[PDB]
Amino acid sequence: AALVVDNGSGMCKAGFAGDDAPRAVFPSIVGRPRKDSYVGDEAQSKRGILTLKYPIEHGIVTNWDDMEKIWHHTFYNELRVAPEEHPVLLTEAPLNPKANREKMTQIMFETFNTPAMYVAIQAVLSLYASGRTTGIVDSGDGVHTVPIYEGYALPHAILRLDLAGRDLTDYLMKILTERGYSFTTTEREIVRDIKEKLCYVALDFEQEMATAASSSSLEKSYELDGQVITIGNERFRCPEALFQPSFLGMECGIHETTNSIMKCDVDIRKDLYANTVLSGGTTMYPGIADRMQKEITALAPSTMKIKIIAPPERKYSVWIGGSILASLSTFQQMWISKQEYDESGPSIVHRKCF
Amino acid sequence: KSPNVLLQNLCCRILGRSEADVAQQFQYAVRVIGSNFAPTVERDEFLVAEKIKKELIRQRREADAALFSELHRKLHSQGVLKNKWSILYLLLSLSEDPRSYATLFAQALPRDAHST
Amino acid sequence: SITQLFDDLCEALLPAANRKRAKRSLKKVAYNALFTNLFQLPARNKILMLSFDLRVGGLGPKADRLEELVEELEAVGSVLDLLVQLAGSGPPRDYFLNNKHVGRNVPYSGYDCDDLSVFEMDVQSLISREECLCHSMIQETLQVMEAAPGTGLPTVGL
Amino acid sequence: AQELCLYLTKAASAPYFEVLEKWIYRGIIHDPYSEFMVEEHEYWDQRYTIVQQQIPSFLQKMADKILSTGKYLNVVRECGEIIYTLKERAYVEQIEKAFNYASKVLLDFLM
Amino acid sequence: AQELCLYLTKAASAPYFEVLEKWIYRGIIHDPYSEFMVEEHEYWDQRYTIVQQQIPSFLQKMADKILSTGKYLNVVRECGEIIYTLKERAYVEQIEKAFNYASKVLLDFLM
Amino acid sequence: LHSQLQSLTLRRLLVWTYDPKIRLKTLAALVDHCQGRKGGELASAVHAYTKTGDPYMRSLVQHILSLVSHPVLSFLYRWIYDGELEDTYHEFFVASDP
Amino acid sequence: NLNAVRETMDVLLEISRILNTGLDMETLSICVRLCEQGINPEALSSVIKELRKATEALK
Amino acid sequence: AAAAAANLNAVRETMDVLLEISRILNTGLDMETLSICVRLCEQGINPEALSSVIKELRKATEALK
Repeated sequence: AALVVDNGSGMCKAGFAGDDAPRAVFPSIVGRPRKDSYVGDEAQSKRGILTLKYPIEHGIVTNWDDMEKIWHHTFYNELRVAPEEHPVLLTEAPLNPKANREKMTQIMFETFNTPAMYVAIQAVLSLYASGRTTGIVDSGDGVHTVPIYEGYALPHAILRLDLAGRDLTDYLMKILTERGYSFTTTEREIVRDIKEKLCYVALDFEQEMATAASSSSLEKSYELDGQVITIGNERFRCPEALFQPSFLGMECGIHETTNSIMKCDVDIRKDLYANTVLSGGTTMYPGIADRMQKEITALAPSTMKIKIIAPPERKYSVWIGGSILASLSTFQQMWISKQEYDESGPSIVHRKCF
Repeated sequence: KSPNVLLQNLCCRILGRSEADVAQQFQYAVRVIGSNFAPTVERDEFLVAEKIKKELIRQRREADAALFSELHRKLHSQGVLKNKWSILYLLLSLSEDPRSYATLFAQALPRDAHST
Repeated sequence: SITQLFDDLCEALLPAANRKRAKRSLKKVAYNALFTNLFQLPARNKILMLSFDLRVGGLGPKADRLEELVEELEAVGSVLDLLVQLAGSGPPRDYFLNNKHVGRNVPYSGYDCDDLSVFEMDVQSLISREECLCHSMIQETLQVMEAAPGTGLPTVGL
Repeated sequence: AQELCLYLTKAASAPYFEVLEKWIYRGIIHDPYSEFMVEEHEYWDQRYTIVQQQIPSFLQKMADKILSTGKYLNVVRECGEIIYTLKERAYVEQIEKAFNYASKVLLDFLM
Repeated sequence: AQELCLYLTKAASAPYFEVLEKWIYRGIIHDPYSEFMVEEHEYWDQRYTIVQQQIPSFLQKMADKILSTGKYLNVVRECGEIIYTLKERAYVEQIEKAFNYASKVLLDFLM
Repeated sequence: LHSQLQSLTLRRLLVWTYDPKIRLKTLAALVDHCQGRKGGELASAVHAYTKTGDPYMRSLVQHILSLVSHPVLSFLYRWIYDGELEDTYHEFFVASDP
Repeated sequence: NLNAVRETMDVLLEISRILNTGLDMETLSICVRLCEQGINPEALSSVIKELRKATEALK
Repeated sequence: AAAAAANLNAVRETMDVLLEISRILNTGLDMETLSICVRLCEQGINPEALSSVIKELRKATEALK
């Protein structure tokens, strides 16, 4: 079996190629005492006696020593396999520095002795999962609008937005506190749950605010120790920040950023408009697809055909796309083999994983 | 090519358009051509010839009636044409006079006498 | 649920009876073949080019029906563009037909002999079907009745 | 044998339903042989009278609206499509749509 | 003789596994002859009771989840595919996937 | 079978006519279980032959039921949408009183 | 709306029946809803002809 | 080779003679349209039917102009 490992800024997803879903998902954290190293859920569970590190906080690996520990954890603890016995497909963020790609390659072959490996861009895998090779795609925990044509991401048109799930969770804690409650402590986990369960994207912000101000029709209850609290306009005000970052003191929203299309050759822009795919946990808010449709339509030419694709399984579309790719007959010749690595070294990744 | 794709080139030659534009006419052309594909009269180039001469004589153009007789032989001289009756039967029908009764004169045989 | 709509498709085409690992391997053939085309003209016109080939070999009214539905399906275009691709992949009365003897105001026609000639072929195909059956029923069982002892029998193959 | 006996009655009824569309949409009764359900004579209840035998027994429900439909068309004339289907009453409804007009031209003619 | 005795039990079990898919995915128990493993009666522990003899001895592991699966479907109804394989438990797993839903519709119905 | 008599023997017939020894076993025992039943009571006594389990019989009788129960579902779709029951012979379970 | 999208789906079966496509009623609603997503139909013509091909190797 | 170039010559001849019969008869056809009507007539098609079509499409191109 080939392994598929999706390296996420907040959560890593791991499993076997061919499967419909990852076998394991865990926090991208490594902790050491304030057993010497803790990784994943355990690090989170015992965070009280540990100092936590986030080696891929914004999608890009910043500490390779701890990233190596996350991968060790992935193989031996989560999947219970020996990496030297299975090819490994890894995912990377859009605009990942070339040097990082070589580092990942060297670590897999030299540290884990993988028989074969490959690295693919997250957004590209999600597009594959939707059955397309062309389109524009990703909102996760700590961080993109990625135009893709014929399977190739267009780096010049890729845009990064340092606004994602983490920021939305903290913003919800802030407005719930302003409501009269008090969510300030690492309470952050509780609010993250409230966010994932009761939030939604309003089709029209002002109208929704007016409805919530004059009635209780949009209110939902949430039970903590038994205390039941009420969440009102906070339900949609929280994700509204994706469309209006100023609510967070940030100077463009996701609809406006999806600018990426305008940076592409005019001849493929219509293909992108007609194939705008959503992926990532932060795109799971109910109502987000219709809101994007409305907002993009307002920005694009009146004669443009706009279509937003929001797969029900988009939270794991990156991993699923990797499972699909690694299972393709034509992809087998694409793996970087240990032989090829020994022949050309780490830099082969640029040619093999273009 | 096939006659179905070839009928659509015709609708693009007469009417100046693309096949994505003109599709109501091409819907009417499949109605007529189809179900009327088989030839209904016995085929002979002799009778159709003696009617293109009789027509160019009727317009006082007796010089072109003897030129056609020299152009109709060349068609047989080269020999790349299998059905010479059809293409003449059609060229005669689309003929306009640069400037009555036809049950008296010679008409083609009906093919109903035979068990088709 | 695009990741699931390919999983339900792979179930229907699976013939009922390991049925737990074949679905895992057939989902590969679905993906191994979906990305070959992706790596590498109006819609209604493609129907007419198939409407023509209908009328040529007879069966006029059926062809006048195929165009009757695509005219009401207008008041989705990419769906009929998929059916025309699989046109040849499928598997291989009414007394108020011609019947010049019934009607309200039937027009004068004279003998046809081209409806009675395609009304004896409607019968000749019947006697030629119930004769191939008796050729495909006495053969399927005489090929087993007369052979080496224990060839067609499945219990002897154990 | 129910598709057959529907093919006969569908064809053995076109002549009858062609004298009916003349007795409802107009007042004239052709009926060369004595077969129609309404016969005429020569003060007004003896002009047209139903014959009881020659009733189709599937129009027996409306044996009085037919006779009443043409009768109104004649007291004005001298002053100055139907198909048979089984289990479907498209012709029973088609007769009521004309009798409901046959009166509205005569009743208005007297007011 | 192990391919044979698998061909019989694969065919001598289609009737039994067709009354089961009615007792789990719904609450109805047909069982015209007294053969099914669950029989009904006429305050709630005497309504449906397991019969011990008529147990397939390869579902004996889950003789209590079957009886508990349909029982929950009836206290809500009155208020308002399986194939046999050897050494493969695709049907033992298929029953747990319905009993795990049979409770989530009743337990939620009372909360 | 008659065209080959002009070769087949006794021991060759047994395999030829081993299957129509069953269909002529259900039908010849389906017309005795329903002797005096007329109307719907007959469509209810050719349905008591489906609780058999035998995949060869339950797929034969469950076809004769699909023909016998066509007239019954002809009154029903008449006595529901139009309310005009008509059966000179008393078959439908809805009996009218003049 | 579900009454409209039923009729539009019911008419579309016939034009797939006289065109002699092997698509039955279930595989049609799968493919119609999948085409309704936005996938290119030129590729779906290949997966169905291959799924039906590998299915025949079993029998 | 050669027999594939001798056929392209014997076709440009016939397509040039049929264009002469076409002008002395004053059919409105031209060299491009006439090559379509010849191909059709090779497969076997009623010239009483095909000419009704051309007499119609030319009769409708005026209502649009």
